[PDB]
Amino acid sequence: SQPAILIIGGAEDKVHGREILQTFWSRSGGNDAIIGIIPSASREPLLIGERYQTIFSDMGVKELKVLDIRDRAQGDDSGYRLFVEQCTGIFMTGGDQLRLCGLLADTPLMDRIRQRVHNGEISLAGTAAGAAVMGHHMIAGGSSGEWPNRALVDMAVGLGIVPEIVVDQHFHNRNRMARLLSAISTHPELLGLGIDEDTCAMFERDGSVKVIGQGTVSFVDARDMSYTNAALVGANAPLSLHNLRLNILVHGEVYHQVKQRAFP
Amino acid sequence: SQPAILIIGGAEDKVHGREILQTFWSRSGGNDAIIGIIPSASREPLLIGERYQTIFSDMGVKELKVLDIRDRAQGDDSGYRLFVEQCTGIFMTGGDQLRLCGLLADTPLMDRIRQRVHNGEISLAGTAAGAAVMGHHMIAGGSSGEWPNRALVDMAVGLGIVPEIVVDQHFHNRNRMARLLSAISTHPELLGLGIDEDTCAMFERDGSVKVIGQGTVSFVDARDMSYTNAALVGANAPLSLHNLRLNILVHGEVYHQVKQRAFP
Amino acid sequence: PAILIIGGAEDKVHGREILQTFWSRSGGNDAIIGIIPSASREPLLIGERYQTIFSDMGVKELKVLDIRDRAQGDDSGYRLFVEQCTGIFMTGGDQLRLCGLLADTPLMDRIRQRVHNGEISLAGTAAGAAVMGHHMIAGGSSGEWPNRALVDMAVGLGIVPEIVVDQHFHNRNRMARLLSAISTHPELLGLGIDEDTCAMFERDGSVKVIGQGTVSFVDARDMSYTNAALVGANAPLSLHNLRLNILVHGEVYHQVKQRAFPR
Amino acid sequence: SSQPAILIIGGAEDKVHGREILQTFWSRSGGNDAIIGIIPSASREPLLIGERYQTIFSDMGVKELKVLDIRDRAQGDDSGYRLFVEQCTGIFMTGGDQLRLCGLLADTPLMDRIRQRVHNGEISLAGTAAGAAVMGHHMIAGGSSGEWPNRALVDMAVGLGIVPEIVVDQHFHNRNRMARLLSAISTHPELLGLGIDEDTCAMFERDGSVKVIGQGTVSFVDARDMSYTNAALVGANAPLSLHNLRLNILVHGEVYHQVKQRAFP
Amino acid sequence: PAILIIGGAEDKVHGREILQTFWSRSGGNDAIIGIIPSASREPLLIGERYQTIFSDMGVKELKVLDIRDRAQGDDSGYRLFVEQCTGIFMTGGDQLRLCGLLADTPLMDRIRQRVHNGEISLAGTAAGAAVMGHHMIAGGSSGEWPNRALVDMAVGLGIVPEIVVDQHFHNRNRMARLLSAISTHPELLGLGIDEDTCAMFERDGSVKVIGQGTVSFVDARDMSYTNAALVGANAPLSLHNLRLNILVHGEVYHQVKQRAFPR
Amino acid sequence: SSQPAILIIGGAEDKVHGREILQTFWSRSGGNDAIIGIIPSASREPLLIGERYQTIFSDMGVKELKVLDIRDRAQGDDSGYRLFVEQCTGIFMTGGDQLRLCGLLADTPLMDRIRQRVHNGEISLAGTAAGAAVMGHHMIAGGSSGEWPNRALVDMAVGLGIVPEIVVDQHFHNRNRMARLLSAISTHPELLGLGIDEDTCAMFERDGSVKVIGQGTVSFVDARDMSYTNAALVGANAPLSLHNLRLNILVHGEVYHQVKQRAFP
Repeated sequence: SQPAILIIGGAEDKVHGREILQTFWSRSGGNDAIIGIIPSASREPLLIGERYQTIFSDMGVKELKVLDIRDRAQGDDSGYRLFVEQCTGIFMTGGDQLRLCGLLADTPLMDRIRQRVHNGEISLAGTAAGAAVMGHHMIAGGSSGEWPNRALVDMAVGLGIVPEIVVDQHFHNRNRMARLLSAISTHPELLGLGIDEDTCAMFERDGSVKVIGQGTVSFVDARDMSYTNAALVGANAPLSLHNLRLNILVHGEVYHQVKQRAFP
Repeated sequence: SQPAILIIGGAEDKVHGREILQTFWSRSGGNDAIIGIIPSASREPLLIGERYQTIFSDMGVKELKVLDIRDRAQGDDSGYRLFVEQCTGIFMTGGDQLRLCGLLADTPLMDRIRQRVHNGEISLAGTAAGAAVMGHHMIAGGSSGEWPNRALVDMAVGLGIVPEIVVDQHFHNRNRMARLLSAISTHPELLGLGIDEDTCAMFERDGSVKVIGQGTVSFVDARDMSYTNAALVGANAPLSLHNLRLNILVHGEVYHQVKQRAFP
Repeated sequence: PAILIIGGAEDKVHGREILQTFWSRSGGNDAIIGIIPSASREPLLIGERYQTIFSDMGVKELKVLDIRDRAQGDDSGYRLFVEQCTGIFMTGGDQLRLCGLLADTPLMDRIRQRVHNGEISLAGTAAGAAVMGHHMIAGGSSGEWPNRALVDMAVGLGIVPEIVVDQHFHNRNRMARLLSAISTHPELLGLGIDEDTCAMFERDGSVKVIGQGTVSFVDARDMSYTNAALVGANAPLSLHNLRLNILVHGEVYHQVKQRAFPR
Repeated sequence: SSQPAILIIGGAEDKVHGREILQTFWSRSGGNDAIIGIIPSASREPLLIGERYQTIFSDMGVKELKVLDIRDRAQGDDSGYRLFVEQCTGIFMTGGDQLRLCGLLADTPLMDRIRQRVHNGEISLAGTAAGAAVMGHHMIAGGSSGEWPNRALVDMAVGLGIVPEIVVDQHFHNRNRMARLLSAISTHPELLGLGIDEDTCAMFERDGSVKVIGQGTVSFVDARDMSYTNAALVGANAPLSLHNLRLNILVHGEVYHQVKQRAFP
Repeated sequence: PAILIIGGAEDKVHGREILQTFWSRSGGNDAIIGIIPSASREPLLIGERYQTIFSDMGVKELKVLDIRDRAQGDDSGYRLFVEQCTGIFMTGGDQLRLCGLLADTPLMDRIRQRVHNGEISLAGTAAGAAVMGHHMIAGGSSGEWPNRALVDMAVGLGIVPEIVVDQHFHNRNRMARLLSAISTHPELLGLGIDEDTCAMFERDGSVKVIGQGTVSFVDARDMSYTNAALVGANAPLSLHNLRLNILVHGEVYHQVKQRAFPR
Repeated sequence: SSQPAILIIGGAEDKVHGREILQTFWSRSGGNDAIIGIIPSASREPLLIGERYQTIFSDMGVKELKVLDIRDRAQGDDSGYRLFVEQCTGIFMTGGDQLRLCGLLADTPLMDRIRQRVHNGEISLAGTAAGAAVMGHHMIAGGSSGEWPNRALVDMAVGLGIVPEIVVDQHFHNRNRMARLLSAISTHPELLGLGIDEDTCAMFERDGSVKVIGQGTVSFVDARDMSYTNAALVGANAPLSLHNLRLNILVHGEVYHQVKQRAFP
């Protein structure tokens, strides 16, 4: 029941065993959990907030609240501030990652959530857009069907929960490898995580990353790159990336951030 | 003008500078070239054979012949045998790689082409389906939009021109990374080459691979893999692949097969 | 930063003027406030009440320092919070309970030090006000002339050692027990603080009165005579040449000048 | 001593044991030679309360007693009662309700003559409880406890003006009456406040000294050097401020000197 | 494997019986055939002609060993091909040219050795037939009685040292020059091979005749008398007790038995 | 020697220098005593060719010459010519065309008597070129060179049967006639083939010996011990096989002995 950060690739199971959502429930304190749901990424926040309210209520918790922030000023809310002081876990729904950042970045309520996560007090999960915002550097958009090039990926600032990574989501399902490689070419100091649908990278306080769920997490590491043309070529030109390390993990496998290596 | 093997990712430039096709022309002896065109992969062999006949004729060569093999028995042709004894280069067009192998594998005419290539006497190029057949192990088909799994990729036997590799083609254009990773999981001894449209991996006799053209070649190396679940899981289950080496190269860059490393 | 000594039953519903002042002096939106509900036998309920009020005003961080045994006075987590905080709020309940739990603990030593050094604000209401002096009124009745047996004297937390505090003062007719306390310790300035009233001690030595009622400053430092040394504990006390200043909202008692000023 | 005095008694005085306060009034009225009038007008049971004090003073031994049972203001004209006042050596005003006592006695010929004979030093005067409350010109007629000082807390009225420079409160600490006395002083700061406990007495001597006798305390509340009050600025229900008050709490044997404005052990 | 000695102008258009026999004895579809056009002053054209014929029949590999200077007899690439081949075909042209280019070269030493060891087949037509003996007819006319001056004797490649070959034999009336040669070397069996005819030497010592015309076996090994030692080069030669066998397609001359057999 | 003989001359014999062959015929015909008949019937210029040999033999010195100019087969009945044949010591048959010579002379009384007188050893007989070709019973009348042996190569006909056991060819090596002689022998293997060069002679002596005289060679082609031929099996244009032939090529001074079937130096 140790607090953790769950980075979920979207379209997670809401109907069957709900393994990823049950893990967030357990790491939030299970029957003792006080869980806040942030549906700000969505233009249907009532429907999506109610969906997760029903799921976590059915699992059994102490308290639930939808933190239904629709305008930056709605973060300035007495009940939401109190709830964040009391909570054991926060869940960020899908939608649009630029909308979620637009509404929550550089707000006192999000600064307090981030502080409580960084201090090891509460769990945080984000799915789809809620996963995309985890890095300092965020993939806000970008196509498939192209070789890697700077113009392929739309880069933005995320919420900086895990500043050393760049997240992509619905990863193999939407063929997003080239846009993630294009992001890593821009920021080769960052470990890239490409997270499939109904798959999760769970960050633990000891530096380990545990993979949970149906698909894969791709760890794309350019920290030992021998050469790139990135400095030499135009925005639409193909990128070269030499000596990348790739680790494709499934459920139960671990990537250790200190060791910079994966384990079965 | 040293003979080489050109593995072309499909949809190569036939109209503008024709850089890849001009390289094959030059490595076949230029104005002295005697070039055979094999359009067997295609169900429109007359049209596709004539297209390349016109291109190489315009560049200026000594002789051209379309080796229009449409049934296995049509390989048993006096003129085609003579031409293969005389030729300096062979070009295999696109179409369907299973059709091309169906018609040419385990035939004396293809055995003689392969011998003359292996002995360093003639150049060989293949585009699209003509690239796919270069390995001993061939990707005959497979979808995108999935995490890597054995069932994603259709494996077959190719013509074994370069037995140590597995080729994929139209690679980033058709989002084929997952099917190539699935192929390499099946055969981790083989270096995977994912070749984009209008891009070429040119194999030289010294072991170097020179990249030419518009896009990228992805070298996917599982020879130092630390772990895979491949032995443990079902045909439709996601594959894990730990400690892969990835090199994404562009025009002018080299992968050295002996050194197992890329250079700018 | 300031020390707010609050007479109990402060407004938690309307303008909340006294609690808003503590909020402001603790850094307002940037405040990091610890709530000590140790005086109370319902610490969860009373800690949640002030968590709700300070969250409504808006602060950076809150912690309920729920000390229920003296061993929690050694607790590294609570002691770490005290190093990080900008304000500490001590709730009502029973002042002997609060002192029993917190006095002569590392946690309270550091609260007292950070208050004395002018690093953090401190507020206490009701029992939390009573503990501010070195000498504390722990109990006592009304309806009697001043006599030592009327007042239960104890040791407080020594935040403001030169005063003796009484609280719910006119509301519970506590003047005679405060006079009885001052007879025991005439070197100490007596402060009798009404319900929903506050004596706010500033770093310049001024004491500003805030709220609904009065603060009574009872000064025996120039007393000409008392019978206190001569008489038993149940005997009436005489106290000659006391100075009394009764102050309302906006008025100031200056500790250096030993005199009061209108707004 | 048998020198006439004014005894201002805080109520519930000892009627059973040593009766020290009542014996002092007896002594200052001439002891065995005393001619004492009892005014029970404050009481709605004047017969019972008048008889109670008649029995006490008779037991001590006096020359003559009379209950001056005034029940209508017009009876302050009565020749019989006015004759007795010319003959008496002491007057005792019992407890009850101070507004009733003032209603019946103030600005009557009978009370004008008592006041004159007291001011001329011819007779002693004692009042207990309501009988104490009427001693000033300004009188506390009522008021609660359990509040901060405010003008609405205290019911001010006109007393008999025996000692015009003071305002008396009675049962003082026993009924927690300090806030109502402070409320009275706020708008009469020229007057010395005397808060007199049960079974305690402030005995005004002819030289200006005030001797405290009895079980409890007398509180002298002096706002004559007050530096500030908000009294003129605020409404009747608002809290009062009073800056630079002098307080003297005295016990048996101690003296407040009215000329010196100071207390002595 | 066999040695095909072909009398020139062999059928290249119809049944190609002689060339198909060489193809078969070289391994047919598995044959690795070298073509030596060195006898010819048009080596490219004649090498291409046989490349076309053998490609039409279908073989594994062809190489034209285009030796135009004796230095190419040292060439490692041609010498490597000779180690790998299953058959060698020597075209027409001029037999002195062919010997000038190939005799006493490492390349021809290894061809001769691999033929002698029974590893490869060898065929020669016209000039390529003439070079098969150690003693070679390089030239000479017709229309004369036998005399030494009629025939130009030279050294051949010594593939079949016990014979002397003549070619286009009856077509160009070459009997008198062959008799003149045998007078010089009566230990040697003379073979006069007609156009589009072949003497095929088998490893068992049999010689099978294939094709359109005749092979004349002219045997002076039992000669009773000749004037050859006594007379000048322009004098008529006498040759007594010669044995002559004229063979056609399907017939056999057995070298061990020294006699001919019908089909 | 002056012993009668049969001289079979291969054509183009020396008419200018030593005339060795023609001098041998002169000597064997009786030299200065010779009575020589010349048959120019093979020639279409019989006068010119007859006169040429008349001049040569006259220059050597003889008793009598006559040109037997037969131009029609009926003139083989002529009394004058038949008388001369009874008187003569030698007959010389000139060149021309062997079919013409046989047409005119064969199975005539004149030639029957010449043949009889030759067989009885009374006269010498010489023939050159066409005159040589007619000596056998079987005659080569024509045929080309430049081909392998085949029956169509040679034109076979009937000769005068002077020496029935041989088949003669003439101008032999000079006109490359070996293949046509082999073609003739293939289907008459009982006959000894004699291929006689220009200015060479096979001189048949009465004892069976054949002496070679002159410039070139005589080829004796003997298929009497032939082990096989395909001649009976194949068409006229097909190549002939001939196994186990014996060949003897003789020069001036050498002898072929017909009884021994062997040559001598």
